[PDB]
Parts: sequence; structure tokens; C-alpha cells
Amino acid sequence: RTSGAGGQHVNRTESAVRITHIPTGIVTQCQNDRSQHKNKDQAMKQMKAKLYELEMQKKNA
Amino acid sequence: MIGLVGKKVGMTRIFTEDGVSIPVTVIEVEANRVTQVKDLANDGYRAIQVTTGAKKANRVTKPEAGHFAKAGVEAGRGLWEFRLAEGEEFTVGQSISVELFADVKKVDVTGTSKGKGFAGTVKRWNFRTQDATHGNSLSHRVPGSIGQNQTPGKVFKGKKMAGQMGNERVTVQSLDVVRVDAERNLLLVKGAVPGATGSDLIVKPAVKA
Amino acid sequence: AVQQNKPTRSKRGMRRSHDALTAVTSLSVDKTSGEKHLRHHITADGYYRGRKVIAK
Amino acid sequence: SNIIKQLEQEQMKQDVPSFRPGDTVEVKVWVVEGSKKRLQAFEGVVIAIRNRGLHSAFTVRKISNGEGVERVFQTHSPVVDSISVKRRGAVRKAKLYYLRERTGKAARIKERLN
Amino acid sequence: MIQEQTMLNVADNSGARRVMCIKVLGGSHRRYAGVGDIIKITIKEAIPRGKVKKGDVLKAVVVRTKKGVRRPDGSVIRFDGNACVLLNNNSEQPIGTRIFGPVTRELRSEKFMKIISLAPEVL
Amino acid sequence: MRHRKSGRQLNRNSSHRQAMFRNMAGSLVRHEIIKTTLPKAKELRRVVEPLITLAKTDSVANRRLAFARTRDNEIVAKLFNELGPRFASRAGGYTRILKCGFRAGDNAPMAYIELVDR
Amino acid sequence: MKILHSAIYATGID
RNA sequence: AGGACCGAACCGACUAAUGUUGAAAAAUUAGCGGAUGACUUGUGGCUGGGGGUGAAAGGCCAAUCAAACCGGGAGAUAGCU
RNA sequence: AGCGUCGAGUCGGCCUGCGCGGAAGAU
RNA sequence: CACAGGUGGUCAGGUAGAGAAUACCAAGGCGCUUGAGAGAACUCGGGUGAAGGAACUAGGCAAAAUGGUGCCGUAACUUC
RNA sequence: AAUUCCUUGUCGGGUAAGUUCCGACCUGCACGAAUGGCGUAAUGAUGGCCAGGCUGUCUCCACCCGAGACUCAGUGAAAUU
RNA sequence: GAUGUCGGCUCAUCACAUCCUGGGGCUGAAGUAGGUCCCAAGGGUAUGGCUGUUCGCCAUUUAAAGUGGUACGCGAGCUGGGUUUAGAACGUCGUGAGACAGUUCGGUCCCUAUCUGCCGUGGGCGCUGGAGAACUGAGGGGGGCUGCUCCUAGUACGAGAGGACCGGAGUGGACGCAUCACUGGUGUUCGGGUUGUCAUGCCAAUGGCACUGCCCGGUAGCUAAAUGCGGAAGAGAUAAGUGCUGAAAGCAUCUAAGCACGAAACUUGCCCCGAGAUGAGUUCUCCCUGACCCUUUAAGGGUCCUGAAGGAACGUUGAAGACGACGACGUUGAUAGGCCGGGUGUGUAAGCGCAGCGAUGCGUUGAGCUAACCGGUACUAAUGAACCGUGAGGCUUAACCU
Ligand SMILES: [K+]
Ligand SMILES: [K+]
Ligand SMILES: [K+]
Ligand SMILES: [K+]
Ligand SMILES: [K+]
Ligand SMILES: [K+]
Ligand SMILES: [K+]
Ligand SMILES: [K+]
Ligand SMILES: [Mg+2]
Ligand SMILES: [Mg+2]
Ligand SMILES: [Mg+2]
Ligand SMILES: [Mg+2]
Ligand SMILES: [Mg+2]
Ligand SMILES: [Mg+2]
Ligand SMILES: [Mg+2]
Ligand SMILES: [Mg+2]
Ligand SMILES: [Mg+2]
Ligand SMILES: [Mg+2]
Ligand SMILES: [Mg+2]
Ligand SMILES: [Mg+2]
Ligand SMILES: [Mg+2]
Ligand SMILES: [Mg+2]
Ligand SMILES: [Mg+2]
Ligand SMILES: [Mg+2]
Ligand SMILES: [Mg+2]
Ligand SMILES: [Mg+2]
Ligand SMILES: [Mg+2]
Ligand SMILES: [Mg+2]
Ligand SMILES: [Mg+2]
Ligand SMILES: [Mg+2]
Ligand SMILES: [Mg+2]
Ligand SMILES: [Mg+2]
Ligand SMILES: [Mg+2]
Ligand SMILES: [Mg+2]
Ligand SMILES: [Mg+2]
Ligand SMILES: [Mg+2]
Ligand SMILES: [Mg+2]
Ligand SMILES: [Mg+2]
Ligand SMILES: [Mg+2]
Ligand SMILES: [Mg+2]
Ligand SMILES: [Mg+2]
Ligand SMILES: [Mg+2]
Ligand SMILES: [Mg+2]
Ligand SMILES: [Mg+2]
Ligand SMILES: [Mg+2]
Ligand SMILES: [Mg+2]
Ligand SMILES: [Mg+2]
Ligand SMILES: [Mg+2]
Ligand SMILES: [Mg+2]
Ligand SMILES: [Mg+2]
Ligand SMILES: [Mg+2]
Ligand SMILES: [Mg+2]
Ligand SMILES: [Mg+2]
Ligand SMILES: [Mg+2]
Ligand SMILES: [Mg+2]
Ligand SMILES: [Mg+2]
Ligand SMILES: [Mg+2]
Ligand SMILES: [Mg+2]
Ligand SMILES: [Mg+2]
Ligand SMILES: [Mg+2]
Ligand SMILES: [Mg+2]
Ligand SMILES: [Mg+2]
Ligand SMILES: [Mg+2]
Ligand SMILES: [Mg+2]
Ligand SMILES: [Mg+2]
Ligand SMILES: [Mg+2]
Ligand SMILES: [Mg+2]
Ligand SMILES: [Mg+2]
Ligand SMILES: [Mg+2]
Ligand SMILES: [Mg+2]
Ligand SMILES: [Mg+2]
Ligand SMILES: [Mg+2]
Repeated sequence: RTSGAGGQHVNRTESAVRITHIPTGIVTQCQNDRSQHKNKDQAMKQMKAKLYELEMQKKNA
Repeated sequence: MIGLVGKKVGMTRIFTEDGVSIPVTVIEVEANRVTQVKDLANDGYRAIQVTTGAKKANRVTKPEAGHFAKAGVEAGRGLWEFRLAEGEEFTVGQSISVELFADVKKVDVTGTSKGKGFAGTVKRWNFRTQDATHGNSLSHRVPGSIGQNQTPGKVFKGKKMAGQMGNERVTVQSLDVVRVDAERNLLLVKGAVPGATGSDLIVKPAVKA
Repeated sequence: AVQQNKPTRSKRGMRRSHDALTAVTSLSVDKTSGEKHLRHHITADGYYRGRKVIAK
Repeated sequence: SNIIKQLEQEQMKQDVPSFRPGDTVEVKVWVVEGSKKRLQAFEGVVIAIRNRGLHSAFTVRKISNGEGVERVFQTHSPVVDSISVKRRGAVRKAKLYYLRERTGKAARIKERLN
Repeated sequence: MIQEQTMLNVADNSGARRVMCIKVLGGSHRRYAGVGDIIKITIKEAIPRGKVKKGDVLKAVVVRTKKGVRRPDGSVIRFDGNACVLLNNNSEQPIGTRIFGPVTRELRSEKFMKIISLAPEVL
Repeated sequence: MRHRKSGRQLNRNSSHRQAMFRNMAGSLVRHEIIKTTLPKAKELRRVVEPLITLAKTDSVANRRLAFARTRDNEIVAKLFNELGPRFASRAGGYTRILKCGFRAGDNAPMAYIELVDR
Repeated sequence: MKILHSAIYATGID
């Protein structure tokens, strides 16, 4: 359920998503949009960006 | 096999030489007199009917007096039956004493539990009481919800509700035989047995031991 | 809670089938006065089992 | 009634000394520690007595190693071996539960001389 | 009869002075722990210089309770306070080297023979 | 549950019952016969008859005990001078209860309670 | 809780 | 001396419980705030409806207030039930 | 096929009718 | 409504008490217009409670707890 | 922050464990100087957090005292259909 | 012309796509510990910190802390923290009234149950003469959980470290049923201390009220935290799986003919209800062995006489109970009350005497009082009676006896 901007109302939908990378353990969650598919897409972009940062930090060592 | 009918006298303690205190129940098992022996031909099953105690002559009805007259025994306070195991035979008028339990190690005691009357759900089924504060309104020991909004839209059979508690047949199994006093017609068993003082108890050899 | 349909006179009579009174089976007769009275109760004149228990 | 009376009176000790609440008594008990069997002493003030024939019991309070310990002895239990009244106390109650909140000069009990 | 949130006093020179029970170990939905039962404790008060410090999660064994223990003859031994001895979280052995106050025979086990030996009195 | 219990509440508290029975005991001793409800008469037997056993022996301590339980010197004087000697030989059954029907205002079972020697 | 007219609470779906 | 302090009468109404076809169309019980002041109260008088009054809540104006009540226009109008 | 022997069929592919498994849900 | 509501002034006994508080009484008035039984669940108003002591809960809600006089003694801060 | 969406921002304190609280940072979606800014002793039936004592709030309920509920006699409704 | 929502509490019920326990195949399965798949729903399946939270993170447990349906189960069962009714403020938008899937403080939760359903408990009739008991068992319900330690055995296995299968004992957690012998709670019906006031003329001694005035103990009963017991063993038929013999198909093959195994699942075994089981069952015992008259002349009606066994009613009552019901008694009687004795609890009553100026102390004295307890007692109340309930119990066909 969308805890932010709608977590108060009696009727709550499973629009909020949380994508957790199984190997690394990095958690990512999006609740901005009312559609779970759009929230999944946004979380996918953020999680992939974080993984991009991980490889960059490996180079930055 | 078969058992005996006795009376609940009370509870006491037995001190052993090693300091262990054993809570025991005193059961008065006097002579049980056989009134009728049933066979597979006339009755279809093998059992014996026994009586114990004494009853007033002015209160023993004529049909009961005739039944005891045919048996040849004196009238008792009731009639009970015990199923006969294979290779076990008794005769009408034979008297069975508490010595039957001389070699019996564990017994099962059957009696009528003390009647609690109409009891609530909390007492009868160990239901949890609701909140006594925080705004509760007239609902402290109430049962609560008893079904669903629909499907089935009804209350299932066997729902745990309030009603009569106690005054029913209760059996306690595997009670150790502390002592068999043949001289005093006593049976001492470890633990507590259902019922109050003076109630009629049925003691049989243990089946699960 | 209230009814959804009007109960009938048939159901009303069935409910009242257990509301009938029971008359006294018999009345004891005193051995001295001869008056009728409830058993284990003194008579109107004040006699119980052949003795004037209360003086008027 | 009579049956239980006989069964209980045939197990009661006949060497029980007479003691009253407030009397300092010493009780010998069988430890049965391991294989050996020895007697351990427990001396303290009697604070409560329950007289129920065979089911009689008495409570003794003792300050041991800075800690207050209360022990309830069954009078006719075989584990209890001997009771000795070392001192007699002067009290006006059958129960002395007010001694549980007093220590030192406030827990002293006057001796019953006569 | 020690449940969660129950405050106990230490009976050893481990440095603590007051501890609180946070979990009664030994099964599921277990409610109370008597004399001789291992519990999970936290340290609330401690001496300025000791082996343990405030806010440490350890294990302990109860040695004294106000509810008391019951003997086979029906006797009961009741203390005036709830006391426990701190134990190492892994080896489950006493941390201190001294035991203060009497203990009971319920601790006469192979696991707590050290506590029995160090105890002043065993009643 | 009231297993093995004695005592009728009679829709009253302890103070009202004690005051009512004390008044009823004094009335019964004074008149030697009174009419009251059957449940009250059955409970009155357990408070008046013990007051006549205490009156069988005359002493200052017994007189003060009776006064503490009745609070009427006339009743105490009658108990220790007349009812005492009258029931000295008799033991136990000092009173008799006779049912006398039902009351008019309410269907209350009534009865007469008196003294056996009357 | 708002009490509507006819003394009935306003427990409607909004 | 004090829009001072604690606390009765007196004036209010912060919490909980009961009641909510109520004892009561707003109360009872246990607590609660002020209690010499911008206090409280008796009697009489004045301000009238797009008006009054309001230490201001759209609050109150006879159990009725984002425009009181009564009679009239009036059988307003209703593509709605 | 079985272990030269052996002593009558055997080897699969195609088209077809009816069947089997794939087949787990809440009074 | 023979309605646990509202309604201004005047009088002001004894004991204990600072007191018109409070407890018990005096003069005076009253027992409140259905009663009698029994002593189930459950509801309401209360009393007590082993061991633990907020672990309950949105929240110490509600309960529990403190409570007078005299004396000693009393911190940060302060517009003193 | 009575203002911060991201956000349970990051660090520190408190707790065994703290989306609440306190002290900081400044990246202020979207503070800001009489629709006042920042502090402030005292005060508040004001909001949030913590501690001691206290306890049936709870682990987990048990018993008792009364008023109903139950039975008897008299009187005698209501929603709804 | 109204189907009240999130979360919490109480109470649940079903499904298996199984979290644990249970049985197996493969393993990159040495053992221990795992991975995957198959069968299996009998039982069980955490407490706290944060937050209104579901969820989530964290701390500490557990054999495990399953996944879902049931109006996202359950407000005529409770709550009202969130869901912005009406008040107020902040940021932001607008000139403004006002408004934000923003934030913050505050903010009335009704219903006496008619029918179905469910939990208990009765009345009527039936079961074919009536009555009193004891049973059989068609059917139904309850229960089914598991940890740890020890022995086998430091054995099998393993280079070592480590470390078993099978089998057998003990002791716990949770749950459930009983019971008051013990330890405790309660115990406004028992005893005592004490404050204020009033009263019994007064001292003394008592009683009323003040929450039982405040307390301190405590009988019986009830009761848990207290102590006894339980989950089973065994049997039958099987699931996955494992096989023997054996062709179709000279081989092979667990299967097509046959045979043997195989699990907390099923049926029993354990406990309880149970002949309205209208298919109304069985066994034992007890009671009734008159006459006459009409008729629409048959499973007919009526009159006189008779009234059995038993039941009902009434009273005393119960560790039975809302009312019914159930149990024990009713004078040939211990059913209840009282009385006697004892026990229990409380703690040395009143009066009197002595010492002290007095408060007060001491002696008589472990005194007095003592509820529900125990053993006895006919002193009181359970009255003779009366009422209901009848007079040998249908037809047909068989089998015997006569
Ligand atoms: K005030
Ligand atoms: K106008
Ligand atoms: K802002
Ligand atoms: K300023
Ligand atoms: K305020
Ligand atoms: K299952
Ligand atoms: K008791
Ligand atoms: K004296
Ligand atoms: Mg009963
Ligand atoms: Mg609860
Ligand atoms: Mg309400
Ligand atoms: Mg309530
Ligand atoms: Mg509902
Ligand atoms: Mg009726
Ligand atoms: Mg009785
Ligand atoms: Mg009444
Ligand atoms: Mg009083
Ligand atoms: Mg002022
Ligand atoms: Mg106002
Ligand atoms: Mg008030
Ligand atoms: Mg003030
Ligand atoms: Mg003031
Ligand atoms: Mg407004
Ligand atoms: Mg108005
Ligand atoms: Mg207008
Ligand atoms: Mg016109
Ligand atoms: Mg019109
Ligand atoms: Mg197919
Ligand atoms: Mg009136
Ligand atoms: Mg009035
Ligand atoms: Mg006034
Ligand atoms: Mg006053
Ligand atoms: Mg008065
Ligand atoms: Mg009651
Ligand atoms: Mg209550
Ligand atoms: Mg209280
Ligand atoms: Mg407590
Ligand atoms: Mg306590
Ligand atoms: Mg505390
Ligand atoms: Mg909490
Ligand atoms: Mg919680
Ligand atoms: Mg409060
Ligand atoms: Mg209070
Ligand atoms: Mg932090
Ligand atoms: Mg601004
Ligand atoms: Mg400002
Ligand atoms: Mg009536
Ligand atoms: Mg409609
Ligand atoms: Mg499956
Ligand atoms: Mg099944
Ligand atoms: Mg099974
Ligand atoms: Mg906290
Ligand atoms: Mg729902
Ligand atoms: Mg669900
Ligand atoms: Mg809800
Ligand atoms: Mg409601
Ligand atoms: Mg709210
Ligand atoms: Mg507004
Ligand atoms: Mg219906
Ligand atoms: Mg079952
Ligand atoms: Mg007990
Ligand atoms: Mg007893
Ligand atoms: Mg006690
Ligand atoms: Mg008393
Ligand atoms: Mg005096
Ligand atoms: Mg008075
Ligand atoms: Mg007491
Ligand atoms: Mg072959
Ligand atoms: Mg083969
Ligand atoms: Mg008697
Ligand atoms: Mg006295
Ligand atoms: Mg005595």
C-alpha cells in the first residue's frame, strides 16, 4: 500500500513498490505514482543507477 | 477386565520414608454383589450387573425388590454393569471385594464432576476477556464475534458458547494405586478424582497402561 | 432488533400453549374442624392437624 | 470423616514440642545431599502456625547472609527431624507478618518470662 | 516466577547491581522462570569499575525468588527478593568469582556446581 | 455458585439484615407469636433460638452479651427470667413455624412463628 | 461524529 | 496593595463511566477551573430581521438562524419522483 | 531377440478412429 | 409527568474542626407509591488480591498513589 | 521547523531494540523581519518525549458485597409488519 | 426512499500452491548440515522498540514464527488512533471568497432479538396393556503438538576437525480435563486493634454511623499461581516410493495374472453424547384374572362395582440448579434448623483482686467468642389422607404344544 500520499484513506491500493537486489542487498522503493507499473519502472531506474554507482565506486578505488 | 463401584470419602496425604508427600484420594470400595450375569445367547454380550450399598425398604419399589429377590442379594443403592473379558466368569450372588485391585498398579476412575451451572464463555472455554478500560463499553466478558459477514452467513455447529458446565461423566486415566486396604474396604489412589464427597465412583484397571 | 413480518395468531397460540395454569390437585380436610385447607397449611379458623394453633 | 481421621492420626508424630508464634525455634532437616544423609539446622522466629492435624505447618523467618528467608515446614513430615524452642517470645497476634518490613532494632521481640 | 520486564538483583561480584529480564528462554510462549532457569537480561545499574557495563545483553540463572521453590514434602522456601547470577552469553558460565547470599538445592546440577561451591549457604 | 453456604440475603445488605433480625427477635420474644414471611421466619430461627440457649445460664457476662445482640433491656430481662427457666429442660426446638397462606398486597408466602411452650 | 437530522449518526461512505 | 495564593458557597464545564424508546429533547457519578474581580446575581428598561448584538464561534436573537416567527401573494414553480 | 548358434517373421516410418498424462482453492 | 433538572432573599444549635468543608447528633422533617423470593451467564457501582510492575494502549485512558501542622532544608534559570 | 515532497535526510544522545523526542548539519520542493523575525522568567483542565513511585492497564484473571438480569402476584409500552 | 469504511481487540472457519513435525526419489548426498522434487492438512505455527498503521526495519526467542479465501471474515460483538463535517494555524495557489492525493492541535459510534443459525435446558405425544431399572450401539462430537538431556556411542563415517541411522529411557514448554491433600488469593455471615461522634441515666461494658469508617488475621465454599492425569502403543487399508515372480515383446520389465512392503493423512483403537435409530431396539423385574344393559352391532357406547404396580402433588432440602429438570428424606424418620461434643480461627473476654499518682501492667486465663466444618441427638418442621394412573391388552399368517 502507498504509505505516502494516500496511506491515510480507508481505501488503499498496492501501488507502492519495493525492489530489492537479492545479491547486493540494496533496497529501492517508489510510491510517487498511482500505478504500480510506473512505480516499478521508476524503482528499476533507481536501482540500476545505484548499481552503476557501485561499479563507478569500484573504479574510484 | 471389570472394575468396582465405590464412594468418594475425601482427600488426604501419605508421607513416605524418603519425605515424599503423596496426595491421595480415599475411596470406600465395599463388597459388590452380582445381581445378573449376561451371556451372548439371551443378551448378546457378556457382562455382569453389580450392586453396592444399602437402601431403605420403604423406598425400594416392588419391581426393584423382585429383581433383587431373584438375584438373591440384598438391595443396594444402584445397579451398574461391567463388560466381561474373555476367560472371565462370575456367578449370581457372588461378592467382589477391593482385593481385586491387589496387583493392579494403575486405575481409571470415572465419576460425575461438580456442577458449575450456567457458565460463561470465559469460564467454560477459557475465552480471553476484552479490555477493561481504554473506552470499552459494556463488553468485558462477552464472547465477541461468532461468524462472518456472509459465506456461510450462519453460525457453525459446535460453536463455543455459554451454557451448562459440569455435572457430567468425567474419566481420569492412569492413576497410581497407592494402597488397597482390604480390611477397611479402602482404595487409595494418587491424585484427585471427579466429583464431590460422597459421590459414586467407578474404578477400573487402566486401559492405556 | 424487530420483526420483519407480522407473527400470526397460530404462532401466538403455539407460544401460549405452555401458559395454562394448574389447579390444586386436592385439599386436605382437618380432622377436628373438618374445614378444607391446603396441605401443610393451617385452616382459616386457625386449626392445623386437629389443634387450634392460633387463637382466632 | 472417621476414615480420614484414622488414616491421618496413624501418621502423626507424638514428639512434637509446643511452640507459639514469636518463639525462636531451630529445626533439623535431612538434606539427603548426594549419597550422604546429613542434618541441617534452620533457626528463626516462628511467624505463622497452621493447625490442621496431619496437615499442620509452621513458618519460620531467618535472616541469613543479609537475606531474609522464610521456610514453611510440615509439622509431621518425615524430613523434619527435630524442633527445639531456643527462646520464647511475647506477642499478641497469631500471625507476625509485620516483621517482614522491619530489620534491626525494629524486629526485636520481647521475651515471655512467665 | 520471573517474566519479562522483571527487575532482579545480582548475587555475584560481576560488577552489575540491577538487571531486567528481557526474554524467558526455554521454549515457545514460555511465561515464567523459576530458580535454575536461564533468562536473557540487560544491565541497568553497575558499579563504576567492573567486568560488565550498563546496557549489556547477557544470560543469567535465577537463584532466589520471592515466589519460592517447593519441596517434595510440600514445604516452600521463600526469599525476600529476586536474585540472579550473570553468565557468559556463549559458554553459560558465571562471570564473577563470588556468590552473595544463600541459594537452594534446585541448582545442584552439573551445570551450576561452580555456583553451588561458591555459595555461602545452600538451603 | 453457592456450594455449601448458609445465609439468606433477602435483597438486603449486612447492616439492614442485622437490624431487621434484631427488631424481629425482640418482637418475637415480646409477643411470643408473630406473623411474617416464610423465608424470614426460617432465618429468624437461627438468631432467636441461640438467644434462648444463652439465657439458660444467668450471669453478668451473658446478660451483657444478650444486650449487645438485642439492644433491648426489656427483652434481656424477659429472656433471663422467663424464657430461660421455661426452656431450661428443652434443648434445640424453642420455636415453631406454621404456614398461613399468602399475603394480599403481594403473593408473599406468610407464616406464623411462635414459642413451643405457648 | 456528526449527528444528522432525526438523531441518526453520519456514518456514510465518503 | 495585588485582573496575588490555597480553598467552601457561587459561577463554569477539562476527562472518564452510565444513559442515549434516558430520571433528563444535553443529565447523573467520580475527579476538574475561577473563586476581590475584565467577578457573580435579583428587578425593571433599551437595541427587530438583510436588521439587532457579538473579548468574533457565522455565534445568539423563546428547544427554530449563512438571514427568526405568524398571516398573505399562493393552488409560486417543479422538463423530477 | 537371446547366448557361430538359433529356427519364423521382423523393423521402423505415413495417414487415420477412440483413449492416457500434462490437470492445484478455499461452507 | 406526582419528571434524579432549574429557581432570588432571610435564620444559622452541640462535639471535633481554621472554617458556612467534613463525620456524628439536637429542634424539625423524612424512609423518596409496586412488592415477595432465588442468589445462573451477562451488565452497572464498589472491596480485596499471590509473583511481576505499563510488558496494556494511539496515548499511564481508567484505576492506583500523594495529601495536615510545626521545624530543618531546597537547584538551573530569572523581568530579582 | 505547527513550514522539508524526496524522508524513517545524515551524525550524535537516550532504549536490548526509538517512522516519536532532544542536540547538530544546511541540500530552505515551498522561513524570514509589525498579514512581524529571533529569544524569553512566570503562567496554561495546551501539543510531544523521558524518569521515580504507584498500581488488575496487562501476563491472567479469582473471590466477595450490592442494583438489574431469573421466578411469583398486580399494572402494563415501543420500534417494525 | 442508505450494503458504515483502515488498523487494533475477541472469536473464528476453510483451501494446499506445506513453515515445523511425518514418509520418500535425485544429489556436484563421506558424516553433521544442506539443495531440489514427490506424497501428506492430524496437530502446532513468538514477545517487545518505532509508527494510527497493514507492512517494514530492529532486539531477543522458537521445531516453526506458512501462504491465501471467508463483504481486503468479524462495529444490531468492543474500540475510534487514521479516515481533514463543522474551529484554528503553518508552507503553497489566487486580487478575493476559499483550496491542497501537503502538514499540525481539537473533535457525540443508537437499537429491550420476531424468523433462520448456534449454545444449554424443559413440556406434549409417539414407540400399540401399564410401570421401574440395566443395557446394546446406527450415528455424532472431543483429542492427535513438540523441545532438551542421557545410553547405544565418541561407535558407523571422516586425513583431521567433527560426528551419526535404527532403537531405548528421563525431564520440560504450550494446550486440555479434573480437584482442593499442599502452597496462596478471596472470604462486607468469625475474632481482635483503633479514630471521630451519638446513644444505652452515669463509671465500666457495649451498640449505630462515618467505603466493611480505617485496618490486622482468618472457617467453609469458590479458585490458580497450586498438583494429579492426557496426547499414545497396537491393528486394517493405503499415498509417494520400494520390491518378488512374470509374459505381452524367446531379452528386458513392480503388473497385464498373482504376491510382499510402505506415513502425524483414512478406518479403528482412547474419552463423551447417543433407540424421536418413526428402521422408535434388547434384557430383568413388578401390577391388573367383576357384572349388566343398549346399539348406527364393531379395534362401538353406557351404567354399577373396582383403583393395582407406579406416578404426580405437598413439605424438609442438596457440594443439583436462572425456571423446569436431577438427587436425598418425610415419624418404621438424621432431610433441614436448633442442641451437645470436637475441630478451626482470633487471641489471655467480662467481673473481681493486687501494684502504680495515672496511663497502664499482673492474676484468675490460652481466657472468652467462634459462619458455611466434623461426629451425634427427634427438641422443631417434614400429618392421616386425597389425586392421576384400571380391571389381562387388535388382525392375518406361520411354527410347535394340545
Ligand atoms: K472548586
Ligand atoms: K431577512
Ligand atoms: K516550507
Ligand atoms: K517582539
Ligand atoms: K489551557
Ligand atoms: K496440517
Ligand atoms: K480458603
Ligand atoms: K479479665
Ligand atoms: Mg453445583
Ligand atoms: Mg487479554
Ligand atoms: Mg456510550
Ligand atoms: Mg464497563
Ligand atoms: Mg456485523
Ligand atoms: Mg407464555
Ligand atoms: Mg447446608
Ligand atoms: Mg427485588
Ligand atoms: Mg456501615
Ligand atoms: Mg486571584
Ligand atoms: Mg460558556
Ligand atoms: Mg460535578
Ligand atoms: Mg490559579
Ligand atoms: Mg481558588
Ligand atoms: Mg468558518
Ligand atoms: Mg435557540
Ligand atoms: Mg435570502
Ligand atoms: Mg401569484
Ligand atoms: Mg404547490
Ligand atoms: Mg487429454
Ligand atoms: Mg413519585
Ligand atoms: Mg422533582
Ligand atoms: Mg441558586
Ligand atoms: Mg455538610
Ligand atoms: Mg446521620
Ligand atoms: Mg450478584
Ligand atoms: Mg464490576
Ligand atoms: Mg481498590
Ligand atoms: Mg497483585
Ligand atoms: Mg503483592
Ligand atoms: Mg516498582
Ligand atoms: Mg508499550
Ligand atoms: Mg503491544
Ligand atoms: Mg487520569
Ligand atoms: Mg482514586
Ligand atoms: Mg538516530
Ligand atoms: Mg510566514
Ligand atoms: Mg507572531
Ligand atoms: Mg410478571
Ligand atoms: Mg430500503
Ligand atoms: Mg501437495
Ligand atoms: Mg482430512
Ligand atoms: Mg488418525
Ligand atoms: Mg517507553
Ligand atoms: Mg472487511
Ligand atoms: Mg484474513
Ligand atoms: Mg473496525
Ligand atoms: Mg455499539
Ligand atoms: Mg480521530
Ligand atoms: Mg474550517
Ligand atoms: Mg428468517
Ligand atoms: Mg475432533
Ligand atoms: Mg487449597
Ligand atoms: Mg479443606
Ligand atoms: Mg490465607
Ligand atoms: Mg464479625
Ligand atoms: Mg465509657
Ligand atoms: Mg444513628
Ligand atoms: Mg481481613
Ligand atoms: Mg521374464
Ligand atoms: Mg523382474
Ligand atoms: Mg441435627
Ligand atoms: Mg473485647
Ligand atoms: Mg481457644
